[PDB]
Amino acid sequence: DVQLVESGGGLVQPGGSRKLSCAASGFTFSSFGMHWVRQAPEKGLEWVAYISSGSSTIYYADTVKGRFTISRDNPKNTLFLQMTSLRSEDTAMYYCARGKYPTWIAYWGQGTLVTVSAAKTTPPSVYPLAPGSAANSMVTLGCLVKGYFPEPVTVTWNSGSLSSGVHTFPAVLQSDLYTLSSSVTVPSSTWPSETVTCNVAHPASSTKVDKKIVPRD
Amino acid sequence: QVQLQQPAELVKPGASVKLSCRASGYTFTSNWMHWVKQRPRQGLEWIGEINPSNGRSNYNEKFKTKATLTVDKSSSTAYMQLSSLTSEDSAVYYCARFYYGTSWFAYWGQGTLVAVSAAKTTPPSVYPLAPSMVTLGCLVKGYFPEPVTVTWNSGSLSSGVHTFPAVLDLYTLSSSVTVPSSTWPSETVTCNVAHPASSTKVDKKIVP
Amino acid sequence: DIVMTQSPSSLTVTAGEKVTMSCKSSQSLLNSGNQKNYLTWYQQKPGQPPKLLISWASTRDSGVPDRFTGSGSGTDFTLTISSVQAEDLAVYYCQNDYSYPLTFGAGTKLELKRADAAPTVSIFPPSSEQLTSGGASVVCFLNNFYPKDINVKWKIDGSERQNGVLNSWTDQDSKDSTYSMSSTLTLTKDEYERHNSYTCEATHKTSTSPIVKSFNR
Amino acid sequence: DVVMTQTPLSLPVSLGDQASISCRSSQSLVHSNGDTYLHWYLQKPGQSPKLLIYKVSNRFSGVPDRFSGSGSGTDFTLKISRVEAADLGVYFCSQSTHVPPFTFGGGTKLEIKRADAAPTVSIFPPSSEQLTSGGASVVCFLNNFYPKDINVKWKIQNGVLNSWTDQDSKDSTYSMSSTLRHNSYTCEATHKSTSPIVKSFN
Amino acid sequence: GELYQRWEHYGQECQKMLETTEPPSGLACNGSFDMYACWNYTAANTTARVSCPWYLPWFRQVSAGFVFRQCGSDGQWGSWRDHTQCENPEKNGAFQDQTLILERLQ
Repeated sequence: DVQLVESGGGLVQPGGSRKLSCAASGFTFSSFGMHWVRQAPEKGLEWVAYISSGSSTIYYADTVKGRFTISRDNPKNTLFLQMTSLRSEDTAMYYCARGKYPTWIAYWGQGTLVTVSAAKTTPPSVYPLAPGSAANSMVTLGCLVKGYFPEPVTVTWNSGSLSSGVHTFPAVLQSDLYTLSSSVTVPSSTWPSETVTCNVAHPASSTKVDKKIVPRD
Repeated sequence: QVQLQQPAELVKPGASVKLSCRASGYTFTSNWMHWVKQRPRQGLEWIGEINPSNGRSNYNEKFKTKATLTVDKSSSTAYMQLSSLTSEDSAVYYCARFYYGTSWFAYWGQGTLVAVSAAKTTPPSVYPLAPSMVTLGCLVKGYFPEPVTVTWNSGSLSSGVHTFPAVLDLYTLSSSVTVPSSTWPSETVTCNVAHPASSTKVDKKIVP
Repeated sequence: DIVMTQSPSSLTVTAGEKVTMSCKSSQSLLNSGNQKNYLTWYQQKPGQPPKLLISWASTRDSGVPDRFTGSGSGTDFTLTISSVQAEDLAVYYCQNDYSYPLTFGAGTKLELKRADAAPTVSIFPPSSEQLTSGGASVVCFLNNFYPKDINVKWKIDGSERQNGVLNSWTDQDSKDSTYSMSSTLTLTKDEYERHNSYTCEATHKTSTSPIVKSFNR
Repeated sequence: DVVMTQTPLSLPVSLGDQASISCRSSQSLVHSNGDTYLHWYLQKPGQSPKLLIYKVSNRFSGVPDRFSGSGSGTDFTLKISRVEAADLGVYFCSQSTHVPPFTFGGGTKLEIKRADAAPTVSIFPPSSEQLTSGGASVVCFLNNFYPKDINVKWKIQNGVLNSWTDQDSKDSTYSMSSTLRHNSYTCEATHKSTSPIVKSFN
Repeated sequence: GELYQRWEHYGQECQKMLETTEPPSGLACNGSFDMYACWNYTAANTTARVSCPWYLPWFRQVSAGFVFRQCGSDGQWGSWRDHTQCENPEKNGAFQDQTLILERLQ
């Protein structure tokens, strides 16, 4: 299966530099041209750069030429993107893309988020949210992720084994700190008879935590 | 305006030689260069082809150890080399090449006559061949190399003249002339040989 | 640069209906040589990378259902989705694939219409871990409601509380077409312990009397 | 490899007639295309071959309409509607369907046919100059016979070398040379005369 | 008057194809553009084959024709070609300036 995995994202100070990487697999990487495509938060897609299989053809968007540099390492199946003089308008999810005839862009990566801000990286505080001393057939549990920066965080329930009936609300941004919460609705048959765990990961601060939802004392 | 220009070539037995085929009028790396062996009065034999861009050559399975195809891209010249030359190699060697986008030889060089012999320029020893109409002759033998021009009485005797092609170490040809018996030997008939390679000129009148 | 204009920018249908969306280019995308139109349609579900739909205006990729159909030529193009499922909730981009720079459109966002659903309201007092940490946040979950518009009101001992309240709506659910919003009331731990009653009232067009969830500690 | 045989080996004619030559391959030359890759070449005396026809019936640049090709599969033919003086020479057929190697036919000499003629045989002892240097060479001249199908025979096969003249431009005839103790030496000539023509010295 | 426009478009559409095409697993002749026709990846010992190039000024008159080029038994292209189907229907005559320009594109 064609797979493109980007990395290198995170928080960058304004005017700083940051190099992105794109690991490719499932195809002959040395025979395909490669793309970088960005998308600002809740905006449309914007093509960035292109480089051929032999690195003899390189194109850049006008809003990026001179600052960014696209390159590849075919023996290692790695796509690169070196950013310089970053501004806040460079804040976007960065995708690397492969083509499939007859189109230039066919396969997309999962994307890596790049935030250009003067704020500092802050780990999150995660709290279980069990229902109070008042009760139906379904019981809703919660998980509060408070005071972190930058985006994103990934919240799962029971390591992903429990995915149906899960709402992860978008984080609100107050005073340069994000806060969100995640909802999961399980039948009263399972909780608290069997364990329900909240998994929160903040790759910017290398934060991985597990919060088990315990009935309130 | 396609042109393939080739040199005759004189070699020693058991030695190798290399024949040039210079291209002009087209991008020389855009077309393969073929080579054809021929002994006129017989058939044609395809040796092999060479791609000038990379040097990739495939040969005919009768000319591998014998032939080696080379390419000089700077001068846009393709060559073709025989080693350990024999008597079976005395032939004309063409370099041919398809019409573009085709597979049939639309262009040819004029070939290089290869003659295998260890001899230096030897002048011919011409000899008289004396016997209604009588036939006389001149025996032009032991010369090297070709050609030899033969006339009779400085060209006044043109009809009834048969100059035969020579054969091989050294070349030997015969020349015949038919004159009336009323003419001979009352009139004088003389064969004129000329070997330009050795600056030789011989007149030999035929005497009964 | 070739400009792509998609219309309508937003769109709401019930499940199972035929929908059409336009995409016009400022210049022609048809290459008179092969007589191909270099237009590409993409689908981007919320929280996911874009996915290839149509290449060369009308050619579907492998795995794309027959419901998605691209047509048109020159400068006018149309993507038709017959029998829209709830999983088709996404933003649909058309892309210029003719010349560089490769440009995308603003995207047609497909929204889904369903029957009105009442919110499932659940309120959570601040956890013992958060109180011990020194903070106090009151979280109210309003899950699986429709239409989207809804108002939440916080009251502390019968008095409405406005400051310290931050709301966050989900994207539309891709399986039941419902919406969810979370209301978080943030106070100091001192401030929280000097009061007893906390209620979050969800007023939704499915009712005139609000949905009230309360606790006491 | 594909073997190309032609018929006749020597097809004669004269000026103004319709001549026609056949070529035949050991295999079929219909490539997967559906086309057939047989070509015709004309090699005039002392020159390189010149492409006359490609793909059985397609005429090359600057070839008169008199040349026309036909055939299919394994048999093919080349027709010269009117034989001029420039059409004489050796005609080769070639195939490029099954390659390598590229194979050619044995060739065929197009010639002038006139009225059958008898040889004129003559014999010559060694010349006194040859004997002075230590060499001997007896010569027979079988001149102006026609057509060329002639065979030599000597009575004293060893040490006999032969050489043949191309068709004479004046009288459309053929000549031939044959050069090589005992007393009577003889060359013997048998031509399409019932008995051999005998010339000898003593 | 200027149909050089079509030949450069034809070549870069071929180069775009090579940059967005997975090559066949095994031994095959590489897809390329020999300045005349765009050749797909072709299996070995197989006569490769594509339609007549559409940059030709007489393209529609032979839009149903095909170009031929034999792929060797080793992944390299052989010398055997056949462009006769895509030739000018009336060869010598007008079309000089491009018959002439195309002769340079060999």
